[PDB]
Amino acid sequence: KMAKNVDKPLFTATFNVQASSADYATFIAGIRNKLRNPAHFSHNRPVLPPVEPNVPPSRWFHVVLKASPTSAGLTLAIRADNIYLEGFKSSDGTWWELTPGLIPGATYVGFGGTYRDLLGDTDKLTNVALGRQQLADAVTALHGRTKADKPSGPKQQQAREAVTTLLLMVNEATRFQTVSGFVAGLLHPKAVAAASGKIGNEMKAQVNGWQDLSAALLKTDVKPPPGKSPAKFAPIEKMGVRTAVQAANTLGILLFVEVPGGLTVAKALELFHASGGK
Ligand SMILES: Nc1ncnc2[nH]cnc12
Repeated sequence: KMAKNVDKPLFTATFNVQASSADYATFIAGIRNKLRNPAHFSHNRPVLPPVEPNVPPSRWFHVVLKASPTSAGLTLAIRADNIYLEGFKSSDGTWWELTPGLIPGATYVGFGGTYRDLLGDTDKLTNVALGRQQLADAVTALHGRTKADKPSGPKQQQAREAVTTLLLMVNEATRFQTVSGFVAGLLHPKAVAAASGKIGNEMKAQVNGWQDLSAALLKTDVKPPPGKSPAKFAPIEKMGVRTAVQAANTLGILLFVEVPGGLTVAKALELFHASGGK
């Protein structure tokens, strides 16, 4: 069935694309903070609540990206359970969606939301230029989209690149301190030359293995069976992550994963609701 409450965000995070590096870090930190299950941290990193079983996706938040403090922003509709971008709202009021039939009253943008859909391959992630101008152009491209505009291959290619830019600079930055830190480091005052950069293979591997890295750290919290030794972190070498300390410094917020001996979906949602979570 269709998603619910896409129009009723649990919170809205706003960033002015011309704002400082520190304000970008505050913006990303605040998203993580509002997404977290207050009852579930791992090594002092927040864990998302589980995905609600046996209902359509019904927990959403909004990100608003502004070209200026007084500009109307581009609104992104993102799932609050797995931080998946599914919709965006252009200046003419049109909700555009990345999955056909998912969001009530939305218009399908013409391409899917996966990196395979956007890039052709999750390996081209290391080709995406990240920076302040790239962010501004991305907001402009998507915010400027109009329903009435006739179909265009070049316009589609622009939109795909724009969505990819935001996924890395918003969604992946939320998920990963490596990514958020990399992006914040490219953001400078106007007295500094315009800058951009591209992620390396470690951050590409992290982005492509968010569930794996999350589960790997979560397993370390599991109380060990009688007669056996407590679980040690298992390095994911492609991610450049070899210790739990490195995992914690890497993870911005963990995807909930059921690991043997860990919290179940039901139990983790129970603790989430008990701590005031919605
Ligand atoms: N639409 C999307 N939202 C979040 N992460 C993604 N990774 C690939 N596609 C994504």
